[PDB]
Amino acid sequence: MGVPSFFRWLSRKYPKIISPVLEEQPLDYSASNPNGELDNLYLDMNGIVHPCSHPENKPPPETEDEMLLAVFEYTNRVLNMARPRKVLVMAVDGVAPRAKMNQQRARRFRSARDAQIENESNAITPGTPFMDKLAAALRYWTAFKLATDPGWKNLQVIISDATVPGEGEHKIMNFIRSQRADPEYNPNTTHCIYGLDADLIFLGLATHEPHFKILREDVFAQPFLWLHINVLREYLSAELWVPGLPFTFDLERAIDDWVFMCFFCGNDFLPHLPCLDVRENSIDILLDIWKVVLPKLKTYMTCDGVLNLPSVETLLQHLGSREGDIFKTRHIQEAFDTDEFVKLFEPGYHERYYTAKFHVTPQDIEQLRKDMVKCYIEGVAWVLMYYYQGCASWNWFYPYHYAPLATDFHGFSHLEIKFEEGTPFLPYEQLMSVLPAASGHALPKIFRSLMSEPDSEIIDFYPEEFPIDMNGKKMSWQGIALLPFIDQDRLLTAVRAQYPLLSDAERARNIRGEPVLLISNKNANYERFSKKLYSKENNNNNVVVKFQHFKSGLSGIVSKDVEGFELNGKIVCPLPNLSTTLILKMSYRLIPLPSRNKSIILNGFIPSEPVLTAYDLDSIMYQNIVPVGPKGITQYKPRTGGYRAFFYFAE
Amino acid sequence: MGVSANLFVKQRGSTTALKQPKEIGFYSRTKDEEYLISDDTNLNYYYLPDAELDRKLDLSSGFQKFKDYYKDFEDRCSLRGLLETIESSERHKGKKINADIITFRGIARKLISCAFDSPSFNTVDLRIVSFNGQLFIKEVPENQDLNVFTGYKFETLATLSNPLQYTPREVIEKRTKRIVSHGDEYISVVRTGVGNCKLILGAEVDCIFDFKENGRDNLKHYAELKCTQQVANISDTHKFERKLFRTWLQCFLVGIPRIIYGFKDDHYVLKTVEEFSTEEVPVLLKNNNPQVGSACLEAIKWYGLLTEWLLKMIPRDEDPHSQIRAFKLVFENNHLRLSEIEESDEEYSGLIDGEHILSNGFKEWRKSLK
Ligand SMILES: [Mg+2]
Repeated sequence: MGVPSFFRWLSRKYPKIISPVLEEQPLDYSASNPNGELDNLYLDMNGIVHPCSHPENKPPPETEDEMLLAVFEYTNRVLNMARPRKVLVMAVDGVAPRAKMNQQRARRFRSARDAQIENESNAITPGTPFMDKLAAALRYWTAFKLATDPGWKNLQVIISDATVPGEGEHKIMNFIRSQRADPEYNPNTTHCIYGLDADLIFLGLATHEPHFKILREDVFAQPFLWLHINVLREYLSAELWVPGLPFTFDLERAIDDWVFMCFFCGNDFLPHLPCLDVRENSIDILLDIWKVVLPKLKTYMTCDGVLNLPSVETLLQHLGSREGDIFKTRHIQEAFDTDEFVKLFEPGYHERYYTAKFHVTPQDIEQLRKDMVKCYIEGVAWVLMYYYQGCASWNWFYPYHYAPLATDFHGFSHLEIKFEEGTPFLPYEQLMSVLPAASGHALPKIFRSLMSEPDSEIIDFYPEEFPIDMNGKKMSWQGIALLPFIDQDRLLTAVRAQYPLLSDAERARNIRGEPVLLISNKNANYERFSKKLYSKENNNNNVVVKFQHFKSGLSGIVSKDVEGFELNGKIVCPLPNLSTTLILKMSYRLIPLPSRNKSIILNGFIPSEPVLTAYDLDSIMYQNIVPVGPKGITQYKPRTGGYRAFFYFAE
Repeated sequence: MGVSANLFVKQRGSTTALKQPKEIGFYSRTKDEEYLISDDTNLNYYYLPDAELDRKLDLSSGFQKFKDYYKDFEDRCSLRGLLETIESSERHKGKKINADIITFRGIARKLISCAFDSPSFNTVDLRIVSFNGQLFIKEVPENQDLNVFTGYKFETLATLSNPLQYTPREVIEKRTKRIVSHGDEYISVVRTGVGNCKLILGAEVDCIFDFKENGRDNLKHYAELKCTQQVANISDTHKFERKLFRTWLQCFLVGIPRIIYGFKDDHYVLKTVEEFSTEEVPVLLKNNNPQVGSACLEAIKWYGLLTEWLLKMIPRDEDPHSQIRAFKLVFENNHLRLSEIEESDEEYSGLIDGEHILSNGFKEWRKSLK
C-alpha cells in the first residue's frame, strides 16, 4: 500500500525521531556509519516474504527458486546496513491465536475473490510446501555465512521457522522479554527491529528497553530510515505531563497507558469503535480525555499489562459525552455488497444503529449490548495481555462483526477476567481454518475435498461467494467480509478424522516441531557446547545445557538437533557448506520467565545524550544523524548538591 | 608485665602495595545473634533509578519505629562467625590457612587511621589481642542518633532483599514505608596481605550490584553505600574529601570496587547520588586536594610498618596450638600506639585464657585437632 497518513502524523508531532540510514558504496566487521553499533537484530520476516511474492514494482519473480534468491539478496542488504555484533533472530511467522485467525481469514477469502477477477499469494501461510521450502533454504544461507565470513566468527543466529507456533511479532517479544529476565543481562545492549508494520513503534515502547531502533523503507524517499525509540520517550516526557496528580508521576506507567490508548483506538483483532475511525486523527482525542480524567483516578490505568476497569469506565463515559459531536463534525467535514447506511447517527443513535447493523428487534437490544460490551472489554484485556506478558488464550475471539457505541460502555467495572493457555492448532487445522477453497491445492488434497465437495459436514465454512460490507464512505478495497464464524469443535473433529489416511511424510510438517534453532562457528561457547551435546555420554539426547548472558551476550537452554545433524557432517543447498570443520547447531529454548515482567528501567541503564531542547518541549507544552549507546559511566544525572556535580555546575 | 612495647604513630615503612585479595567464604547474622555460615539471606541487591532523585524522599521518615537490635546484643563485637567460617573453609581441605592475623575490617581501618586522625575525633577504642599459633584481634565495645538512622534508611531505600528481576512490584511500591533495622548483616571473609604479612579480614558489605555467582568470589560485584551529607560550598569539598578518604581504605583493604554517596539538602531531604570506582579516588584526590591524596601510599607504607611491628613486638608464633597462650591490651595514646601483656593476676587475663570471651571453644578444638 501507499505511504499511510500515520507517518505524516508521526513527522508532524515527533520530527526528530527519524534519521536516514548512512550507507556505503564487502567486509562485514568494519565499524558502521550510523552513529552506533547493534548487539541484537530482530526480523519481521513476512515483511520481506510478501514484497518478494507480490512486489509493488512491476516485475514479479517467476519461480519459488527466484523468490528465495530475491529473499537472500534483500537480507544480505539488511545485515550489511545494520551489522549485528552478538545475535540475530529470524522469527518466521507461525500458527496464530483464534482472535488473529478470524481476522486473517477474511483478508484471505477476499484475496481469492480478487483472484476470480484476475483470471478474467496464499501460499505464504504456515504449513505450506512453500514455507517448508523457505525453512530449509534460510537455514542453509545462514550456515553458509557463519562458515565462510570471518566477521561473524563471534555471532549467534536464532531461527524460528513457520513450524514453531505463535505470530512472529509475538515470538520476538517473548525472546526480548526472556533475555531481559536474566540476572546477567547487560542493561545497555543495543537493539534493532526490521519490519514494515506501524505497530512496531508501540511494541518498542512496550519492552522498556530505551536503546531500541526501528528500521524501515520510506515509501516516498531505495533509501531507508531509522526511527529511534530513545528519542520518542524523550518526546513523550513532555507530551504526557499532567500537573497536580494525587499519586506520584512515573514515565514508564504513563507510556504504558499511552501505548494502551494506541492499541484501543485502532487494532488488529477487534473492530474499531464507530466514533474512532483511524489512529492518526484519534489518539490525541483520547489523550486529551486522559489528561482531563487522570487527577480523579486512584492510579494510572494500566499496570504491567493488567487493566483497571473502574478507571476505564470514566474515560469511556467522557468519550460517550463527545461521541455525538464527533459524528456531527465528521459529516460536516464532507463539504454481494451491503454498504448502505444513509440513516447516519443523529436519529436515535444506538436505538436505530443496532437494528440497522445486526437485524435484531428493539426489545432485545439491552441484552445484546450488555453481552457485546462484556466481549469487547475482554478483548481489550486479552490484547493488552498479549503484548505485555504473552497470549492469555489461543482459543478466545470476539463474537461479532461490529463494535458497541461509546454510550454503551458502563456497568462492566464489577467484572473480573479469566483465561486458559489451551494449546494452539496444528498446521493443517490452521490451514483449514483460513483458506478459501480456491487455494485448497496448498493442502494434501484429501483435506481439500472437505472445502469443496457437496457431501462435506463443514461446507458452511467455505462459501464460494459471500456478503461484503463497506463503511464510512470507503469507496475502496476496504469492505468487511461477513463470513460465518467457525465452530472450532465442528472443524477440528472434521479435520482430525482425516489424519490416519495421511502419509508419514504428511504427518511431518503437521507435527508441532516446536524447537527454535541456534547456530555457532568457533564461538566463545563452541567447545563447551560440542563437548556435552555432540561428544555426549548418550546417543539419545537427554543431555541439555542452560547458559547465561554474560559470556556471549545471549542466554537460553540448548540441546542436539532433531534434524540428523552430526559434528563431522557436511551439507548441500536445496554450494556445499563443509560444516564438518566449521559449524555446530542446536535445538534452542527460551529460559521461562521467573515471574511476571515489570514495566521498569533495569538497574545499570545509562542514557544516551539528550536530543530535544527547551524550544521543542515548550512547543509541545503549548534534526540530523543522532548518537546511540550509553553516554559514559555514571548512572545518575549531575544535579545541584553533589561533589562531582559541583565542579561540573561551576564549568 | 611479661612483655610491653610502644610504636610512634608518625614513623613509616617502605612496601608500595598490598597483595591481591581473595574471598574465602561468608556469613550472615540474624536479628537474634544467630550466625549463619555459608548463607546469604541478608545480602541486599542495589536498586534506585535516576528518576527516584526527582521525588522528595525523606531520610528521617520512620525514625520513631527504628528497630536498633544491635544495642541489645550480648557480645557486640563477637568474632564467632568469622572463626566458624574459617573452620568451615579449613575442614574440607585438611590444613591450616596460612594467614598471620585474623580480624575485622573495622579494626584494621581503625588501626591504619591512627596515622592521620587524633584519638578523640577518631574515637580510637581499646583493643585486645591474643595468639594460638597465629594472631587474633578484637575491639572492646564502647540528634546524633538521627544522623546514624539516616544512613540505615538510605541503605534501605536504595536496595531490595532479593534480585530486581525476582521482586514482585508491590514490594517496590511499599519500600518508602518499610521498617528500618540495624544489627542484621551480611559479612564476607577476605584473604589479603601487605608486604610479607598475610591476613584474613571479616567485612560487612551492603549490597551486590550485577548478580550473584554461585561458588565463586563475588567480590568484584559488591558496593559500599555511604551515609549521606550535603555538599554546596567550597569547604564542604574538603569535609567530603576526608570522608571519601576514610571510605577508600574501607573498600581498598578488601578490593571492593564501587563507592556510592547520597547527598542530603537539609533536614533529611535526599537531593542527589554520585558514584566512584575505588581506583579513581586516589587520582581524584591527587587532583583536587594533594595533601589528602598523598595520604594513600603513606597509609599503605604505615600499614606495612604496623604489621611488621605487630609481628616483631614480642608476639608468639609458637605453632603447636596445644601450647600455653598470651593475651594483650592495645591502645593509641599521645601519638604512641601501646601494647601490654594482660597478666594472669587480672580477671580479664584469666577470662580470655580460660573462656570463650575472645576465641570460641569449637574453633580452639578444631585447631587442636590438626
Ligand atoms: Mg554502606
